[PDB]
Amino acid sequence: KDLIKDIDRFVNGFELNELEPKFVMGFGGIRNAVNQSINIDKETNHMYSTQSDSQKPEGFWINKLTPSGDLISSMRIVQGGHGTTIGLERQSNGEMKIWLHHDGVAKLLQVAYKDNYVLDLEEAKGLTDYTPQSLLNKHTFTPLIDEANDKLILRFGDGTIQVRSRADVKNHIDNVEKEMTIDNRWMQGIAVDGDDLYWLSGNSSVNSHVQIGKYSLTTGQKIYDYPFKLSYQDGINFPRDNFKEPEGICIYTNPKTKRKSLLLAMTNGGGGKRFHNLYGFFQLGEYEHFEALRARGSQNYKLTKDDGRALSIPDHIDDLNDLTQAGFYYIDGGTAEKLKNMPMNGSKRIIDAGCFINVYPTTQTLGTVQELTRFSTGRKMVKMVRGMTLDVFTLKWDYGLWTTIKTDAPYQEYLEASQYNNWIAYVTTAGEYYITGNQMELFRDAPEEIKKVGAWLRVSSGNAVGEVRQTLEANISEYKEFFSNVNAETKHREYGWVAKH
Amino acid sequence: KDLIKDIDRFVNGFELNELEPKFVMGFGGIRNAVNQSINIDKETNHMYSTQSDSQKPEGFWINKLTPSGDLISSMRIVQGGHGTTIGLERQSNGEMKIWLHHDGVAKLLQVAYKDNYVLDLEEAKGLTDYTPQSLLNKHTFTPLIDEANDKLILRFGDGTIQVRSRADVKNHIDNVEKEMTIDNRWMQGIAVDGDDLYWLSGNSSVNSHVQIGKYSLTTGQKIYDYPFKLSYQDGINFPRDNFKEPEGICIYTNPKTKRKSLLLAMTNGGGGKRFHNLYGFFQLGEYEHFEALRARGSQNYKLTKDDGRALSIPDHIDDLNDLTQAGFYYIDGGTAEKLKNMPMNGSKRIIDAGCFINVYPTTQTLGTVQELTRFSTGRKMVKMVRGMTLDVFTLKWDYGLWTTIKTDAPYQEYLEASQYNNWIAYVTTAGEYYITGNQMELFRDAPEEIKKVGAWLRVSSGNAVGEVRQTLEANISEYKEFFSNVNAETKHREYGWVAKH
Amino acid sequence: KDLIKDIDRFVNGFELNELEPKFVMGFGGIRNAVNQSINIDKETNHMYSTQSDSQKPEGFWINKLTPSGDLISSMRIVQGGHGTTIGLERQSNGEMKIWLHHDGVAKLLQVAYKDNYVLDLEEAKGLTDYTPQSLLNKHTFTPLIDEANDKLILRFGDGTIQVRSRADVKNHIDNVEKEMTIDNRWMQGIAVDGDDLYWLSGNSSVNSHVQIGKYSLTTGQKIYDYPFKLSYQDGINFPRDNFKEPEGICIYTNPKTKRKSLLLAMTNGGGGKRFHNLYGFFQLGEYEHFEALRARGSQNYKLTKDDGRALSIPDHIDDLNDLTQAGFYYIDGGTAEKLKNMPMNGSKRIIDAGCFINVYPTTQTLGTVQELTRFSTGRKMVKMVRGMTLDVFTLKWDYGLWTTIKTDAPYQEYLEASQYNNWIAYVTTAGEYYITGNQMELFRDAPEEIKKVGAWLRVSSGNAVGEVRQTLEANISEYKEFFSNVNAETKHREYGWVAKH
Repeated sequence: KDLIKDIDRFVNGFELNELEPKFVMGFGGIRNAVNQSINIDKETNHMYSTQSDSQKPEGFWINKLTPSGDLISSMRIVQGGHGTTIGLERQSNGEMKIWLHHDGVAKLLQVAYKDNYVLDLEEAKGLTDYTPQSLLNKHTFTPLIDEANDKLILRFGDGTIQVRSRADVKNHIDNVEKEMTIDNRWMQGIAVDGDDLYWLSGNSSVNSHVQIGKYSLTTGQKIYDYPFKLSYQDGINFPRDNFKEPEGICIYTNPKTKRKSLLLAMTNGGGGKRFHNLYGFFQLGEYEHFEALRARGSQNYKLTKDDGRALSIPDHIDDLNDLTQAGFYYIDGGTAEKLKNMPMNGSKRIIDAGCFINVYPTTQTLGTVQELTRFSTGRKMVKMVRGMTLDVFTLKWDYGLWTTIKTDAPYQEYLEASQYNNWIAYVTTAGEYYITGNQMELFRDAPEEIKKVGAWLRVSSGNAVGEVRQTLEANISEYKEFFSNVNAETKHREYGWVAKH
Repeated sequence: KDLIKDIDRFVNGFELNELEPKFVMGFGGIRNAVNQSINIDKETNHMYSTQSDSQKPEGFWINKLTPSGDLISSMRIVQGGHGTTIGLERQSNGEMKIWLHHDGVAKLLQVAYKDNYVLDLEEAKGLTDYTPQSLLNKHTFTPLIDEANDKLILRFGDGTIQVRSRADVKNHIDNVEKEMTIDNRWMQGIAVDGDDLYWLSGNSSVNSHVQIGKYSLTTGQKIYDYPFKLSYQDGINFPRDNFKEPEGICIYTNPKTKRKSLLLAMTNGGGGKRFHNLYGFFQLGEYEHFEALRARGSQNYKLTKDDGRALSIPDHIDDLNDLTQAGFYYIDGGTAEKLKNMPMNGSKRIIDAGCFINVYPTTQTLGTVQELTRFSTGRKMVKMVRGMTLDVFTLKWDYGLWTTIKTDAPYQEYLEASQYNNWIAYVTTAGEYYITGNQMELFRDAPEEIKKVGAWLRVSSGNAVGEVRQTLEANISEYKEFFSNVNAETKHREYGWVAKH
Repeated sequence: KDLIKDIDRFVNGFELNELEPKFVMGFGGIRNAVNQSINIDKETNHMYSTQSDSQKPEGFWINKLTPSGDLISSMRIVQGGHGTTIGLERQSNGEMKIWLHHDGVAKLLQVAYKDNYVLDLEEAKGLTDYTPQSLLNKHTFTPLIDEANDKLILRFGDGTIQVRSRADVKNHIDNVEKEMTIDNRWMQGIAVDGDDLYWLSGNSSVNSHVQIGKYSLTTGQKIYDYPFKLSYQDGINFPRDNFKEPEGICIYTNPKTKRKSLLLAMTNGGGGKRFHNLYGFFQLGEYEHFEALRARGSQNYKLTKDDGRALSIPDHIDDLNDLTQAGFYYIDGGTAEKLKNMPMNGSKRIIDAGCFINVYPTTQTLGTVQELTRFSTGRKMVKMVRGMTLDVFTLKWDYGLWTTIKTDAPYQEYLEASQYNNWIAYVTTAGEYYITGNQMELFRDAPEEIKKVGAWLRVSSGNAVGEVRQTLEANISEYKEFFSNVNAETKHREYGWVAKH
């Protein structure tokens, strides 16, 4: 007897104060401001939210969102009021209509939603009024809808709840089917599911607990108050910037399983940095409905380690040519010293330290780019990129030449003659380097005129025959500059240094 | 009596038309083309798909995939046909064999899977034939496997379904154990689980509903047709580029829980942009098996806000030195004006607008790079990077010098003399700037020869003693260029401007 | 009778060897080393791990982690020993205390956790000793806590398990409530839940199976051994770099649902590349508790396709101005040829190949940057960026000018005169190009002095009046260089080429 009454409660129960709140997904909105309301369109899985527009007579935005919380479009109700609650009613032709109270014209409206559209005041005046006959000159309410029973509920400032038939209001029929009274801490959201009414309250402080009160529309009295703690960025009651404001609730009934969820919108983050997170209370198995919706819009390919560390290259990779899989990698100096096919300037390995390797998300045919960033703190950071493509018939790779992204720091890119076999001609990678007087003496192809003094070395891009022009500018108080062409591959110098001075 | 028959159905039922389809994960494939089939290797959690090769006599690719849908390797069956279905049979030594019909040689084959391998026609001719004796000169079928019962099923073009024992076919035994007939809308997939046969149909149009027909192998007749709608990128029946083609099904039996799932492959996206998404119908609790597999391969560290906005820096961060946590951030102009340790050119804050801050996914020892991008629309975008490392013994950070990534726009990088205390020597960050005639008059260290005319200022990289060379090129119709070295830190000028003309 | 005993087992059972291990999330740690232990703080959802410090007398780190595995802070116990197990005890004021055995001072300690703090030896000597009276000169144990029953358990090297009351130890009361003996393969973790004791074993090899032994504290004997296989990066027993070491276990009791989970920490990856992954065994419905915690810290906005391919632009996008949604995109050469508002140098489309398009994660007001990377393998890669902002009142976009990131390769950026209507003045984008002798003859505004010979073309940044200076350096063995200003927009040349030689 009892074991079944326990299993049925756990499997089929939907008593709010017995359910655990769980994070569902984040969601957006056009405004850099807190959220206000949240609603689900059960026929599409679209989400709709409202936000203030922050204007002299307050208006609000309506945001149309993907099932994963991304912004599709927004609609502004100029001087429409706070937009505390709205009601969704999808029409037969697939167009969405929004039940809202336009405070500017003092009318209950059923507006057609339009993508990235501004509903100015002059248009709102010409729209059809659906305000009930008994509610003229009494415009202190906002509407919401009970989808399961097709009810249009009106919430009044003084705390009056009016349950009406949506079809009745659409047909200009004034009939109040149910009326109850709701009553430091003020209203943050309201949702109605049949006989059950839910009342969200709590302020943004970390010290203010979030609470949902459950009421019965037949009895008219409170069943219970349900305080609860949510897990934020850093855990329970540790939200980013110590801000956690409740911003609306809605009941969702799964069209297929007919089982229920109560969704809760929270805004976290500090001033000018607000972002919105959806939480929920679920019957057994219903969290998966929204997890799948989140997963569809999530990043499902791993770009970094789960703790924010860059990926490490597999142990079996001993050749940069084989690191063709997209991701953000890092290799330490030891690995950079041994990997095959690293960028060279003759005998010198250009990347002579640890290195970030950004392998681009690939083309549709698995082509990609390797972007290397030499990781040092005492020298400039070198950035180089090369591309590569895969032949889908031979399954062999073709690797392109290296492009250098120009970088410079207030410290020298020092050239040690011995590392280049004492050949300036080895340096054919574009960029600016410095040769000290001591090293100039050791370079075999240094210009005699400045054999014992330092100079900046500048290397140009290639010409049509694969040659690059090297320029030496003497680091002295008089103008002395030389140039000479070098073949980038063979390092053969075309002619001796030519003086410009 | 009834409450238990309801709980048991919900907990232990696996009736297809009572189950909700849920997105599972995306998955890849070597070809830039639609998917064709999908199968699970229960002993490894590997997935296998097939794709056309798009060649004159059609061949197909076999893709070996990770449990999270990433591509491990592929195998091409040159002129093997469409590859509509295949059968997986993992051998004892851990090698995978693929049951497939090679249309080019007109033989049912059991081929060893090889990574990134091309099975050309000459090799396929020397492979062992497993075509049943009664099926020679009748090669209009493809094979599939029922893992739970070790059956090898053959699907014929005319709609004949032949259920055979896999071991029998391997032993060259011709015995048809069961045969039934399946019968605008054509076949997109077939899966067999014991007595239950599933038949997938539907075309790529948004107006064509996806449907799975359930049949009984003992009765031979249809039990029911099950049409359903899937939730795509933007919700129910809103797939990217209005393309949603069904591309195969398979039944999965959990080796541990022995509970079942029916997985469904869809291809979305437009021409040349196809991508594949896995959906599923699950017994209670079985979705978690595949969610964990997706999660293992997903990006589990937050790089951006959930709606695509960049991260905001925490309110407690008032110093760039403290923003060492990986992620893609943005700070507005106000924050950029106040943050400590922002890049300077003397008294001038280089980033004089909003700024993107890319904090690299870190090294294994939590070293990282901060890449700043000044966000403007009327001026060029400045990009600068610096590195930093953490001492694991003292838990103190060491910050490196700033590297400038060279950027230029068809508009000037304007120098206002007052912002640099009227010292050109303050500008020691490498790059090109412009000084108007009016501002040259206000700079104290301007060259007298061009005191009243504008000029481009070019600042080089450092030399060995921390000095940088400034170059001024007069913006006039005659050649006038000067240079002078400046110490990057102290802004001390080594000597007066030296004319090159 | 039996159908209920089956449902109750499946719904309410927590028998370890009947549960499936599932990946939960990855987690970090300050050290580049394997993990050692894992524990949950049920009052915050924080996680705590330990790692060796790899020093001459071994110490260990304590890592405080977010519910999604990110590193909050770490605390080093200098010469504290191996840190094999620890016990969490959260105090009333919200501060965390750690039960640990400090091998350096040979004392059982209850240390206050401090963020990024080094507990040196001199401080550890002045801390209060909680070692039981009967355990002096017998310091071969580490502590752990059974949260549900407030027990402090001591594990000894010889295999002795001592169950004590935590409050007793805090009050310096020496009372052993339960003692049992546990007994190639050694201990990797231990967790106690009431009467149940769990013993983790197995080494890092792929050929060494992970195993948890379940014991009863009342009987003192083993109930059963439970070997199991985990799914790693590439599937079951396919971990990265063939390394899979078990690194601790803990029992978690959900404070709300009172249902249980057994969590297991694994370290994967090769030497110097270790990373940690959390697995778990769950009662029905309890996996969702940790999935929501992972999801809160995951990347929930899609930057790439699920297989690592870059995003494709929607078919309805025929204008770069409309690609304002964040993400990493790629367009092929055909699409780059047709898209409106691509970068131009007069009549020439600069991006004359496939192109990666990085649309930055947006500002709080949906401003973003488009970073283009021309994808070629035989030519240099061009990188250009522009910004754009959205007017929240008009919902119209403002697009900024293009910035060029300087790039160069050892091959030429070839200029074909016909593509620029035979006007060098068309090339106003900053950078270095090459004009062959043949093409110089075809350019109408080439300098006569070098009409028949090649030259590098260098284009500067703009000045105050929107003009850019073009420089031509003759590719000959004698010094010949010219300059001339051109208006970037109208391509009007201000004056003829001015010789520097």
